[PDB]
Amino acid sequence: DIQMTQSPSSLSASVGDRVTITCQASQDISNYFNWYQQKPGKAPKLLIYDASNLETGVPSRFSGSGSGTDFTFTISSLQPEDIATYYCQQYDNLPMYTFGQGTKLEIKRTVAAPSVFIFPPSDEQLKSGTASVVCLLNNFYPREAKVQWKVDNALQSGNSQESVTEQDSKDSTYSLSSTLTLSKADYEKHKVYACEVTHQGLSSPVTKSFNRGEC
Amino acid sequence: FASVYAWNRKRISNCVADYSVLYNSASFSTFKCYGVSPTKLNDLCFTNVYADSFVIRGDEVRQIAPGQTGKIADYNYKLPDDFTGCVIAWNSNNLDSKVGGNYNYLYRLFRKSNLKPFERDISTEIYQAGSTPCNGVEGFNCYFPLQSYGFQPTNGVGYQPYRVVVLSFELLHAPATVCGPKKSTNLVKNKCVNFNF
Amino acid sequence: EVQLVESGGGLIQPGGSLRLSCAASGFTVSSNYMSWVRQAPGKGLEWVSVIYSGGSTYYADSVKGRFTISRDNSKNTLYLQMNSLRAEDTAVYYCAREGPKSITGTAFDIWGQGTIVTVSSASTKGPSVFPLAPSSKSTSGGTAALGCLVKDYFPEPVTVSWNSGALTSGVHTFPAVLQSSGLYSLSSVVTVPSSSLGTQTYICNVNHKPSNTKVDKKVEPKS
Amino acid sequence: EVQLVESGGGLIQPGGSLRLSCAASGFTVSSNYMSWVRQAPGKGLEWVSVIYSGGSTYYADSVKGRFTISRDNSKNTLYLQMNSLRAEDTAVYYCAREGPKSITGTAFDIWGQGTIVTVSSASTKGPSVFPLAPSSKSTSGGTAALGCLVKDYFPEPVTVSWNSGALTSGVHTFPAVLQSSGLYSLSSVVTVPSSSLGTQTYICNVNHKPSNTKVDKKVEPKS
Repeated sequence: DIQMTQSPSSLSASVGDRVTITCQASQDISNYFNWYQQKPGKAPKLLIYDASNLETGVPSRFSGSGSGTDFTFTISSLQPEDIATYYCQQYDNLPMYTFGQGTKLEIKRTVAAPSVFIFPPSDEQLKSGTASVVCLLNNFYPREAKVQWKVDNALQSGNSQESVTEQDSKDSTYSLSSTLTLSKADYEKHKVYACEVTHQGLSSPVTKSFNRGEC
Repeated sequence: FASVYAWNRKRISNCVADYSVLYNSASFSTFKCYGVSPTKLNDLCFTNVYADSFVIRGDEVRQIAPGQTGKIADYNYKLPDDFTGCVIAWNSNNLDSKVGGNYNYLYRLFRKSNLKPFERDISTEIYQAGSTPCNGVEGFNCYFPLQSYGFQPTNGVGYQPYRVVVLSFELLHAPATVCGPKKSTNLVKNKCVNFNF
Repeated sequence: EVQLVESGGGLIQPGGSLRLSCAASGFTVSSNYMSWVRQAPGKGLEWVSVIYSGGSTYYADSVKGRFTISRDNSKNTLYLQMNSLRAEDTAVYYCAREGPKSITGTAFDIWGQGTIVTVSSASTKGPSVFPLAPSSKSTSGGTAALGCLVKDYFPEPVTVSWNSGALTSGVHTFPAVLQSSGLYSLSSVVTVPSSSLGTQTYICNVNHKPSNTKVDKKVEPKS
Repeated sequence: EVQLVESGGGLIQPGGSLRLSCAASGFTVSSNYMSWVRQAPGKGLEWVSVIYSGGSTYYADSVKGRFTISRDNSKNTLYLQMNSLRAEDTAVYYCAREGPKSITGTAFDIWGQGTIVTVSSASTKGPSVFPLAPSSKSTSGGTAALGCLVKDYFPEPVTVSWNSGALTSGVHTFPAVLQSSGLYSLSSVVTVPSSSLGTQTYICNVNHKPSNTKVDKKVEPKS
């Protein structure tokens, strides 16, 4: 068989630059090689095929080359309208179509601090017998943010979960949601719920907090 | 040689066929015999031998066999399910592949229905995939039906051109025809001998 | 003007026999090279199967002997007859047409936006929804954020919209999280000018497609 | 250090093909005499089947021709391949190892705590829960009783615990009752010092295993 390895996985793209992902293979092929682009969420599209010959709808960027073992995909820069995943396909007379892994891309936007917001549990949920305490971090470049929950000033470990959004196609920021989960019983045992966010755009960490049971 | 979508067809006839010069030539990368094992060919007689010739990729030689599927055996060249002859194939990278790509070797990649065995189709009508009629012009779901191997000398094996010859021995209902040589010894004299003339 | 929608997905136990219905528009599926391609969550793509337009079938050799392809040439539907799972086939399944775009070479040129198939049993369950109110702890200057928390559901594909799909500014649904209980949970939040805390309509429309749950919840500032 | 758990049960219509998975630990099931024993509700025990450790099979002659035993010697699971019911096989099904404990004589010496199998169709349904509050009509001197009423469910095996399994004093779940509607119902009650009416936590944890229902209900004195 033939397996193709894509070396540079999810590099960093700066606006106004160039980028060259690179893939090679086993025993050599010739122009039976298509590059695909899958956006974060959608279906993949084809934009190269054969080796070059851009696709009707792709802009003046996105050039490709190489024809015997090594193939190089090149962009005149890193348009914020990217941050997708780029695969490589080969095929053979016999049924088969080995997709190579793929990369990502990314961007290097200016330092933006998050808007922080803490949400207490809704009265409906406390009936059910459980308390979710959500803390939101809105728009922000460096994703290396820290969310420290504190309950009555005790740092809380092991009852939270986070998730983060894909880098935004408009302003190239991230957004993060951390959920702290408690029982109704344990919730009703403490007063101050706090969420302390650390981030490069903050000179010192920001804490948003509420006091259980204060309209 | 001849294309894969319009193979040739030579009808070998009354002659003295010596399949040993073939069988032992060691220049063939593939020599499979189906109806009859190879060493017993130079000891049998049929009515007609047909020889079909064409050129395919390297890894498409496994579809020239009774009961296969794929773009070649589906609609380029189909072998019946009780084949009798033998299939011979050898690599020909230096003759058929040329720098810049040899775009003279085509194959058919779209057809309405798979071929009957030993059936041949050299038409060039615009295929119609979707329901929309085509009216002889290309477009979405209206495709030209022939593609071309672009052979190039720096291709990995399994993409280099192989030449194939399919011998098919048939036996209609005539009185006889081609058979293998008749090895003969020396005639002795003046001794009680057991002879066959 | 050429998108194929596949009907299927839903959960299932290891050993099921679910089959998927890829229905196409704009071209005949009895004259093209239709093919199936899946990809696991957080993994690379992988070919599954293809059918030629004369009847032949091929399989990806890891899923051979357990999968079947068929088509309806009078209904323009492409069938992936799947059975006898092994509970690693949890993936998103795409359809693709395989069409030439050169004098030499062919390609996948139109796709079908994918459908989720999951397996593990653990039955299914509907989501529980709470509104996360806009608050001064979320308010900062000109804007304030409010959202909806939809939690505790198994059947992975779930959607929450804002005002029947009206607000597209600031609306951001975060990736669902898988708890130790085995059920998913997520929260979708949107920012809106702080002058507009309660003023306009902000109703999250929760739809659960494997089940048939549809609930609209209004988010208002804290009492 | 030798208990085998059987996966199966659940309801079913007359004519089904449910099979049960008795998975063992601590010994090979390809070298022992594993056997199946059932017993009807409110009846005596009855032997079902056995397999010898060379491949032979035997059946109880009332269930012969419809039952099958098999084992996985690389997974240590024992299979009761059952099919084509007759709706008298509603019973609790036990596994047992048949091992000698003498110079002459053999015995069943380790068991598997049983799994319920029911049949009649009538589909299934989830329980409806109410809290029965502690009251002065239930209060007498030093103690007062409170509980949880879990009613209207078909799939017989249902459980209610108190405070995630914390309280074991006074907790008494009464046998479920079968109504004319065809659905079961039960109520579990626990007594607790009358000084402690609302003071501590008393939450009944209702779990329905054939379905996937899990609800915690708090019981508090009457308003």
